[PDB]
Amino acid sequence: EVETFAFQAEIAQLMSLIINTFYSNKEIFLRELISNSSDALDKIRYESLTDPSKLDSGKELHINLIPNKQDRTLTIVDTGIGMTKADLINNLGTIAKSGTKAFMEALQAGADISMIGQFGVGFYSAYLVAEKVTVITKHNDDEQYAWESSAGGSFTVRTDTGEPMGRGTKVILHLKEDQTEYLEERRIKEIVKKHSQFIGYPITLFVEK
Ligand SMILES: CCCN(C)S(=O)(=O)c1cc(-c2n[nH]c(=O)n2-c2ccccc2F)c(O)cc1O
Repeated sequence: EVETFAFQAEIAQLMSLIINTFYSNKEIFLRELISNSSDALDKIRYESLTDPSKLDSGKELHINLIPNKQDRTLTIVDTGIGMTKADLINNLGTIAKSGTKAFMEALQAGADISMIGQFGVGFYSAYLVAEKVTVITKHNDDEQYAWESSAGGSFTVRTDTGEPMGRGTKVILHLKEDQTEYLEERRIKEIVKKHSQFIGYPITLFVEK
């Protein structure tokens, strides 16, 4: 069963700003999502130092980048801590409130959209390139869930029926028709090169056959 929720007013406002502002430096989305994946990997690695059984769901700690030209999707997979149902519906939105409000105030004061990460709301930059975002996630303490939004003020959460992922998060970006450059190997490599040194986990780019 699928449940539909409204985004918090400030998040809905930020999403409409990101979608409707003319902004050509769209490549920032990839650095933001990789940074988030790295933070989720730090979380599970840290927890595993006091409880090694936290890695029973998978010991490999990495990030995979999977472009798919046929489906027009860019998938970012990590084996981080994952997210609970409470994270998806409430708690991430609550933690984001101050940063979202502060980021929109900064933008009105002439700040650049590339500053989004400095406000802890980097995820929403995915809407610069994606018409729809699907997030499949699995936390040790909960079931596997699918979160999805095409913006427009709402998102859905459902228990995922698909392939079990063990632990971690898969972000599926359904790219806008004019944003297919982010499916090119050379383009992905170029973007990641301005970021991989700060990432303490292997980033593997899957080459299409
Ligand atoms: C509903 C959208 C969720 N995203 C796709 S996300 O927030 O960008 C994002 C989240 C995680 C994630 N898993 N576990 C966890 O704690 N995090 C996390 C990391 C950083 C900040 C807040 C967070 F919860 C991830 O592994 C990759 C992501 O792209």
